[PDB]
Amino acid sequence: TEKEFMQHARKAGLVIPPEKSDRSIHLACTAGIFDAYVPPEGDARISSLSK
Amino acid sequence: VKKGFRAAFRFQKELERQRLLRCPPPPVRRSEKPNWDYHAEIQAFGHRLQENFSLDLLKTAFVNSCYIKSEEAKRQQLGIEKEAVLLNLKSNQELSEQGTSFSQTCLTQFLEDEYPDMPTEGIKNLVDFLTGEEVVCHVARNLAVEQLTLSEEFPVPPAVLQQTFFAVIGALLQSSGPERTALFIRDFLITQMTGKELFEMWKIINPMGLLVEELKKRNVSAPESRLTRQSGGTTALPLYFVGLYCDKKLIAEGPGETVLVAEEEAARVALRKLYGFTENRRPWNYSKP
Amino acid sequence: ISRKWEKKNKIVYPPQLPGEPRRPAEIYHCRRQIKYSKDKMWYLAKLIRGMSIDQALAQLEFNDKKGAKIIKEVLLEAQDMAVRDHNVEFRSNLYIAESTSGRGQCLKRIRYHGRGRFGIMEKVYCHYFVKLVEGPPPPPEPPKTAVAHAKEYIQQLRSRTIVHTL
Amino acid sequence: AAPKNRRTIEVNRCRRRNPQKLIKVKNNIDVCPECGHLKQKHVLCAYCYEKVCKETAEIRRQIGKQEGGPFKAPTIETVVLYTGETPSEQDQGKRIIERDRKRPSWFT
Amino acid sequence: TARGTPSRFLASVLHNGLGRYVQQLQRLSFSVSRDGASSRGAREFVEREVIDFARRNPGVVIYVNSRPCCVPRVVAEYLNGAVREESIHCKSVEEISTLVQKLADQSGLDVIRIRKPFHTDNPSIQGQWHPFTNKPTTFRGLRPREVQ
Amino acid sequence: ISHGRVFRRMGLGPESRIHLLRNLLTGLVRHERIEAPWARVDEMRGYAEKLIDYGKLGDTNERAMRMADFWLTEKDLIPKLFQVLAPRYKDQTGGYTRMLQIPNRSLDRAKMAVIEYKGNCLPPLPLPRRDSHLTLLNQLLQGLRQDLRQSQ
Amino acid sequence: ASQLSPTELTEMRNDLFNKEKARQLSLTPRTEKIEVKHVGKTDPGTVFVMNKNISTPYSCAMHLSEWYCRKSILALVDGQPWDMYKPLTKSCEIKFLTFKDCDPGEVNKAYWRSCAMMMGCVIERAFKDEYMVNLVRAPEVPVISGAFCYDVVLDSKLDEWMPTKENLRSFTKDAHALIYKDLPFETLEVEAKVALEIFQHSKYKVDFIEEKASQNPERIVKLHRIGDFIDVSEGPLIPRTSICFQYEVSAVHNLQPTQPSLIRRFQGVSLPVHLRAHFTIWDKLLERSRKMVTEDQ
Amino acid sequence: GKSGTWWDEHLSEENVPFIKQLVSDEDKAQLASKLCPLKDEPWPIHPWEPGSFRVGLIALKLGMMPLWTKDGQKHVVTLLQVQDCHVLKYTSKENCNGKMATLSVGGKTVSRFRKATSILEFYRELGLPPKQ
Ligand SMILES: [Mg+2]
Ligand SMILES: [Zn+2]
Repeated sequence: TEKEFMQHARKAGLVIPPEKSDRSIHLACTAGIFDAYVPPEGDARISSLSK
Repeated sequence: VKKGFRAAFRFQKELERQRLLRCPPPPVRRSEKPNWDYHAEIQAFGHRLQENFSLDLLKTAFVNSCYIKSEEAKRQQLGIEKEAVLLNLKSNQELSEQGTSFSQTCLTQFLEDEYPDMPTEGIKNLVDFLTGEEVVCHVARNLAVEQLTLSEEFPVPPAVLQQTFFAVIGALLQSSGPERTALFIRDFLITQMTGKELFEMWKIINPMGLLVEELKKRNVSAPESRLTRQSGGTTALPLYFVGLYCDKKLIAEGPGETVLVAEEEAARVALRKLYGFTENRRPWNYSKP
Repeated sequence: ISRKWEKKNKIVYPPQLPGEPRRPAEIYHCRRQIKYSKDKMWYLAKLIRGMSIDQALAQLEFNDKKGAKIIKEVLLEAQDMAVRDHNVEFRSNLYIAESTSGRGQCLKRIRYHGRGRFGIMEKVYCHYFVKLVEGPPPPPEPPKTAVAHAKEYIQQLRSRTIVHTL
Repeated sequence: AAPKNRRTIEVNRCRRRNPQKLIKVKNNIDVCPECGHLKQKHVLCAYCYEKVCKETAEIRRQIGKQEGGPFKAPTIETVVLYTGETPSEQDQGKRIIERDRKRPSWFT
Repeated sequence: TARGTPSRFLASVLHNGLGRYVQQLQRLSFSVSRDGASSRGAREFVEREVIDFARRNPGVVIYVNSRPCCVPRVVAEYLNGAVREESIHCKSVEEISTLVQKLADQSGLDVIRIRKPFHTDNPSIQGQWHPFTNKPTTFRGLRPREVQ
Repeated sequence: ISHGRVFRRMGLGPESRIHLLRNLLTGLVRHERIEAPWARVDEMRGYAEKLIDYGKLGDTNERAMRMADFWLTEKDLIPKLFQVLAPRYKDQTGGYTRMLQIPNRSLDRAKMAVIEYKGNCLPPLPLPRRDSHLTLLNQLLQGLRQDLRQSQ
Repeated sequence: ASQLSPTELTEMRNDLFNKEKARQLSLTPRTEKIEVKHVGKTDPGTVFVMNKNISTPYSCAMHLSEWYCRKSILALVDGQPWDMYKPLTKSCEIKFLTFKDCDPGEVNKAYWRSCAMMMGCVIERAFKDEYMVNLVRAPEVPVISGAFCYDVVLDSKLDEWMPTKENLRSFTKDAHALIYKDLPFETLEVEAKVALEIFQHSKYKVDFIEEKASQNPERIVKLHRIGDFIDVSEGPLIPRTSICFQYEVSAVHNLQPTQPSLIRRFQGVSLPVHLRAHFTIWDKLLERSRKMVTEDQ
Repeated sequence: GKSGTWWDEHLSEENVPFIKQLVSDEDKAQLASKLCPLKDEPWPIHPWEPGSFRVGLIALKLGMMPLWTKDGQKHVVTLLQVQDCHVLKYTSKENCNGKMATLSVGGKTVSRFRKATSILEFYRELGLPPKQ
């Protein structure tokens, strides 16, 4: 008559591999884009071959 | 763990039993189950009916036009040319037409010389019942032509089942004379009339008008309806007895819960007594002449 | 332990044909390990059973039980999940179709009775289940009138046969 | 006294599910004319009562700030005033408690 | 027990005896093990008697699957659609022949309680009994204690 | 058998009942609005009305002084009772101690209520308003009243 | 104007009504978004996103709660009363009204217009088909007066009788049968040309359409429909016909000498479900309704 | 569904004293209308036969009081007051038991706002305020 529950867990992953190790994560992409291509304002007006 | 193998296997088979029982699968054609061979099934269908079919005409009878069009669409969506065999599939249309025409004329001849008093409308309704969709679908399902039917939509919607059943009737008409096909349609359609009252097939609406027209044909003047016996007129479960007297002479007697339903039932009883289709009639003489 | 109510939100039906009915929405939700008995929770789950969601929230905001606030929070988060994710557009257009409660995992304690004797106190826990279906609440089945009873009795008197012969 | 036989689940379901023990549906609930927060008839709306109890707690806080310690209990009536709202000529001898807020549009 | 099992009424499947009689069995699916002491009787049966049984009644189709299996079985499917599967694990030749003959004889209706073993379809001929049979009529249909 | 038996039994005796009502009445005179359970505020309203009557009796009267000395246990509320509340109610006779239910206590689910002396510089309670005169039933009855007064 | 069975007339009227409704519904090609806002008292800052010419204000209430579905009778589209089953047109602001509000006079006028239309619906289908009845109009009487009115001319054979209590009891039973079916007041904004093309026969109705089409510049009339009944009324109505609980038609009166033929003024009284009265107060209000109410000037 | 309701739920503040005054004057006029029964249309008055039974009343127990007799003893009396008593309906002999006819008698007056519908219809056809 002396027993309690188990399984105290959490549902939020974190930044554990920099808490310390000698293996870094090999990514395969980047964050976003380098410098945005701003389109011309009248590209629909310039929808033909050239102008 | 309890060591061993046979109990765990037996429980696994029982789990597969309950798991297949909870969610039953969509049923598949018998031609797509492992134990199947079409030619031997055609020969066994020919031999079990004590008939001598020519197998080419039975194979002609069991194809359908929807099967031909779906097979051609399947051969064209893949691009494989099947112009070798599919141009001689020769669907069962003309055999089905010969079958329905011959079965109609022979059933009308049977029911005409069996019943001399039946009007043409009544024998027309009877042959339309016996060659109708329901009972030929029943006979077709219990004579395994649905397993031999080549079509789409595996439940085989009953119009095309009727098509194949009259097709194999026409195949018997081609392969053997009118006597053999007459014996076949006797043995597998006239037996479906057993135990059924006449107005369970004809389904007339106003019987008293039909009775007074029939008695005007027989030159007996007018059926006047007298109440004969009743037991309980004020309760909620009455019982009446109406007798139809033509010229102070009884012709019928009908019971019912009210006088209208009992008079209409006496009209039905008089109509069956006049037409020679009663429960006391001669049962059909299934024999060999 | 078995969690099957939570997986019922991840069913996906094939897309309907135009000549078909609407197939109204179904939303399953539950809250596990409630510090409450299962029978007192069952009385509230029977109170709710058939009513619409707004009438259920009304009857639970004024019911003086510990389970009432818990079921009101569960119903509010189920309504919010129904409006956001499960493609229900009218918030009041929901009725409870299934609502029940099951026994959860328990613990055990001593009672220290009035000699060198004792009992086994159990710290009870329970679950709550709920299922919402969009559309109006279906009407209650009316009590069958005298003509229905007379029709059933006359039909039973019609259906009898000559027994134990031919 | 002891049980002689164990009650079944049929007798138990016949006991604990009859209409004498079930929770009865009530129909006294309507909406409040202000703020619509589902009041009951014959009972003050909980939201509006929470409003006036919060403002009463604030006014009592300022009153306790004005009365030093315990046992003062002034011998003149009181009035409260919001921002702006100069003391009218009837409210001369009355004690003035001004917090800092607009006068809300239900306290007149 | 009869209350714990379903029941049917006695009936023929498609009115056999009126017109022509037809063999109600379609297929017989034999699975015999190549090696194995459990299927020695079925092995000898497939050697010596199944050809004479197939020539005995040509309506039935017989398949011999010849598959490695610990329990040999025979699968019988009837005309109306029922499927009855029975095992021939460790039986003689005579018992297997009697089993397949009994499978060939019966019709595909379920082996349950038969429930009033006769099926007259016109049970009455002179007219079924109603309470006004054997009760005479009286003049002008007067009930008892009637005035006119 | 309690036919015609007023004064429900509150505390652990009669004396603790009167001490409980004394503390509630002292809190009412001090704070001018009180929330407490329903039977207690019913008894305390019934006592508070006649306490206001004894305050209306006057300051120099020694009997009212003895009653105010007994019932107010903070001794600063006696100048308040004789110089604020009783001059405020000089025109009215007994219409005060307005009592209304507030829904339920959170912990033990007891029936709570709120009483207040009238006057009361605190913000007002959301009182239950009678239905307006411009609605359908009231306008039909107003037509009936005008039509009958014209007919008379 | 032609010979007509009484059934095929309401058949062609309802078929023309459904044709005009299908035209109005097919006028918009797609689902365009309008931003209706709530400047009511209870839930401020609420903004719905609705389908143009599709979404009723009942469908704007169905986002909020069920109490808005039960107790909102008449809505307010930026200045004006809108009945609960009329599709919105422009991006606007909305606010609901109930019976127990402070100034409910607009919903009182709408309720008595609804009850007059129900009295027209019950009066056109109880008379003998050999006899002729023509719905004249519904006079907008102020609600302080003892009853709502509807004017109907009868056949020339009917210039001498007056109905007993039993005929009015049959009228009330048919009206309660109309209440028993939970029917919607389905409204429609129809151009005056096709509006008069619907009726085309009853000259009083044509004169009423020309009257109410004369005052507005765009020749737009307000039609409403209760099942297969069709009538013209000024302004909005109540959403459902089950909102009425107590309903009773009081009596009829003859006001002859203004015209050679005879007009008959049918009178009745009602109250909703939300404001039902006790039986004594109700029979008092019923007893006042038997007197003649005259407010047309 | 339908909520509960009572007579003065939806009245305004001005209409309640008018409604109370109206129904009080109405049923006081109703009670004063039946004050002359012999000139209205009375049923035929019969003389006393030796085997007859008359109707009773319905009274109200006010209290008790002493009362002395001429020979000196003390008796105690109970004061029964008949406030408003009216015969309500007459059921004939063949309609109740076939033995003796019945007469219904009503007690003290009550409010119309707290009785059932069928009782209110019955008293409205009779023309009296309802009895307790
Ligand atoms: Mg106590
Ligand atoms: Zn509120």
